[PDB]
Amino acid sequence: PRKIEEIKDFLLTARRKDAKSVKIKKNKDNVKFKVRCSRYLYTLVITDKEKAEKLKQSLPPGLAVKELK
Amino acid sequence: RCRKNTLARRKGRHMGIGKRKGTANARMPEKVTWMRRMRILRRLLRRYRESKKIDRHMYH
Amino acid sequence: SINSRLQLVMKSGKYVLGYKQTLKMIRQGKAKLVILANNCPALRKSEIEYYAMLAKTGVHHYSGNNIELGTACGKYYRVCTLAIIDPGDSDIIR
Amino acid sequence: GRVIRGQRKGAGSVFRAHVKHRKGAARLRAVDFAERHGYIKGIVKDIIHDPGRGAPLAKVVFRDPYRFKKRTELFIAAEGIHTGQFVYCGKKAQLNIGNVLPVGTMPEGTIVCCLEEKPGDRGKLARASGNYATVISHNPETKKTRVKLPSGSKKVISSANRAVVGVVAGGGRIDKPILKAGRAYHKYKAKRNCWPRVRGVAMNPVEHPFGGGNHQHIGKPSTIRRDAPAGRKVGLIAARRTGR
Amino acid sequence: AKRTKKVGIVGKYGTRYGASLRKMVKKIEISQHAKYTCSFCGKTKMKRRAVGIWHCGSCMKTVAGGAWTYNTTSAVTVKSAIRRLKELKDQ
Amino acid sequence: VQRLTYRRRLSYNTASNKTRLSRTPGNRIVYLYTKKVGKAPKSACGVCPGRLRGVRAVRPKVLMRLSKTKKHVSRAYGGSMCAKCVRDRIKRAFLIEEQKIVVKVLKAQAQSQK
RNA sequence: AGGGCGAAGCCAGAGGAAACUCUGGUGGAGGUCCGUAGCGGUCCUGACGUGCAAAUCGGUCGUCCGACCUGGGUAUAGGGG
RNA sequence: AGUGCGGUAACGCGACCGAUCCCGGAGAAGCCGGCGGGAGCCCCGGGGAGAGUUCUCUUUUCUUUGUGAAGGGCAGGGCGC
RNA sequence: GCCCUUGAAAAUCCGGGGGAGAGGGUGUAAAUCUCGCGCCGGGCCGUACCCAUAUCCGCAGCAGGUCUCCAAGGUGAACAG
Ligand SMILES: [Mg+2]
Ligand SMILES: [Mg+2]
Ligand SMILES: [Mg+2]
Ligand SMILES: [Mg+2]
Ligand SMILES: [Mg+2]
Ligand SMILES: [Mg+2]
Ligand SMILES: [Mg+2]
Ligand SMILES: [Mg+2]
Ligand SMILES: [Mg+2]
Ligand SMILES: [Zn+2]
Repeated sequence: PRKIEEIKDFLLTARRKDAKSVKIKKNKDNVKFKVRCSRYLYTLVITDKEKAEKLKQSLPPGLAVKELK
Repeated sequence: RCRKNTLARRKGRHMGIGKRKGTANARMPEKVTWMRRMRILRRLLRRYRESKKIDRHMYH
Repeated sequence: SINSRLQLVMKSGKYVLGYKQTLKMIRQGKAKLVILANNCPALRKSEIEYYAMLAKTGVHHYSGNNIELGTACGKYYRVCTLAIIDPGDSDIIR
Repeated sequence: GRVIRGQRKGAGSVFRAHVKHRKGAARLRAVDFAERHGYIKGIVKDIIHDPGRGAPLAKVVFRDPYRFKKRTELFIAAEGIHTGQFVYCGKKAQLNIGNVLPVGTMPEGTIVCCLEEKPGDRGKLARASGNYATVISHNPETKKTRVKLPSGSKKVISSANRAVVGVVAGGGRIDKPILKAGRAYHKYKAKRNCWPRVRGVAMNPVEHPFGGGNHQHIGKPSTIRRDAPAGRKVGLIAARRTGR
Repeated sequence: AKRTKKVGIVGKYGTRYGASLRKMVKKIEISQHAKYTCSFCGKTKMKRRAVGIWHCGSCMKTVAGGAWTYNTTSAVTVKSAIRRLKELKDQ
Repeated sequence: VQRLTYRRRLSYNTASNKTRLSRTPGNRIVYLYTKKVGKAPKSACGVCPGRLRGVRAVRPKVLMRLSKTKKHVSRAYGGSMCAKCVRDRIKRAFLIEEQKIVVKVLKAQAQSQK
């Protein structure tokens, strides 16, 4: 797997053709964003909750966004 | 029951001549006892030197 | 003999022992002479020999091996290359 | 009765030589225009140990003078050879140590080893450990040279055939006592199955001609013909004189 | 003679092998384990690696020498003769 | 104490069958089989006993995978030969050629003299 | 396994005019000793002797860093190995 | 003009043309000792969760108390650079 | 440290030296021992269990024999009992 550091970078990785499920783990104090691809499972740690809630909307065409519980 | 007895062995007990089967060197190896000492005294010496307590030549 | 004239140089004159330091002395153009032990590595010697040629400096091949030369500098260590910057009052330099 | 130990060593099988870890043959360089007419220069890349051999060897690398290619050899080390030394060889080779040149060139009293018994053989006489030959004397016509071998014999030789100047390295090996049987065992194991050797006197009289008896004695004379069928030729073969 | 009067190196062998042999071994047994001087750098590091092959650890100069000594006498005497004859031939 | 078994049909403890202990997320100590220890390449000089710098000492059939930069170093004779032996080769090869020129000059003067 | 003995080398101190010698350490040699697993197989002329066994069992023993033990592969075949 | 650039240097940076030919390395090395680092296990002192004991004593005794490979970072080792 | 013991080959994989060639003509090329990502594939045979005081060999569920890995607490020099 691969961790990502820029909210833009994860948005670009999510926008690929190969991608699919962009599941979202609210850990408390963390809120990850795991986006599977062909090769790698990209994750992105977004410490803020409101910023995670904002990003939630910014995934594009109708991807899975299979929120995790 | 063991733990209790180990606490006795700490106090210096069940440890006299008649409860030793091994040689002294087996019980505490002379080499190890030496190694400790050098590693102490040498450490004391180079701490002294590196505080300007003792000079190069004394140290040596 | 050279051992006698050196003795005086080491006592009174300025000098430098060893390859890393003497090549720096020649390269400055201060070194007036360069003594080489006989056992010195062949590449090293020829390198030094060329550095003297460029700096118009004397090169004296010592009769002895680097242990003898260091003994001959009055040091308990062994020296293969030695430069003589300023002789004190000797006629090591002719 | 039996085929005796001795007759059996000829069939090889168990008594063949052990040669896994042996580093190669210990030849001389093969002759060619350069060797024949001038001198080819090579360098001693390393000095080596060769199991079952008291002499150390020397990887000596030359340059093939036809293909761009660094050919290499295994000389037996002349004593005083060392690495990063050059090893010149040929007719016009300089008469210093570890320097293979024809016996005809080199002067009288010149000590050599790995000396070619017949021209072009690649080094056959005197290649043991502390051993060498001495060039006695030359006959300019007939192109022949007389050489004194380590056995004492004074063999005649073609002046063309080469030798390395100097003696073989690792001399005086046999001054050290072995002491331990173990130390013997370990010697011959890197060579061949020839060690703990049982005296024919010990054996029953089917496996050796000295065998049998109620007392460990020989019973017949231990000297013997060499017009002797293999199976009797045992003890002292063709022994000219026998005692101390 | 701190620990032994007269065995030294060959005290390892204990009683075994006989007095003469052990005396005979002491000469070699010493020389072979001796650290000699590398006539190449001049450090005291010439150490027998295996029979007839001595290696300087610093110089990295492996040197075909004797079985129990960096030099045999034979080798030395042979060296000088060859040098003499070399000079006699060329002039 | 949790004792354990080998994970493969190779029973014997060999060069091939080397292991290590690992605690899993399942909380059971399990053997993992270990990869052999790769060596850095030694120098082309052959005297310098020390192995080369700036090269990933890894089992040779891996090198395949690795990038070029891991496998070598930016120098002439890079990742084949230690620096010291290059800068001695360099000045050797130079100084030799200067003397060859000097002997050529002494030869040419001798021809002109004779 | 674990112990014993403590060879070269090394340190200090003391003596010695020198040669070098003593004292205390350190060091860890060896087909070295004890002794386990291992390998073996001394004695009881023990057990057993239509056996557990067409050679086994028990104690007692030898050896246990080396001419050590040992799997697989491979070689040598009958007046032959 | 342009088959990449940085560092005094060890060397570095995500890539950095290239044949036959040549050289080198890795694969690729005995046994034994000593010392050191890293883990697994043991041990000790406590936190919890469940236990057993409780005639008297026992802040009890017992169990259990996790993070694969592959990446990235950083200790910690080593260097005959 | 030990050796009159010096302790495997090869398949495979890489590095370097060389510089025969190739590339496009001022926005692109050939080039990536290619950097990052993307796509497709990996056939064949073995895979149960026993592995030993009852799955093996000793005519047997025979006190025999038969190569390895893992290896807790106490006592104790100790994988001794
Ligand atoms: Mg008999
Ligand atoms: Mg007969
Ligand atoms: Mg295998
Ligand atoms: Mg690099
Ligand atoms: Mg009986
Ligand atoms: Mg009966
Ligand atoms: Mg029964
Ligand atoms: Mg199975
Ligand atoms: Mg079982
Ligand atoms: Zn080098």
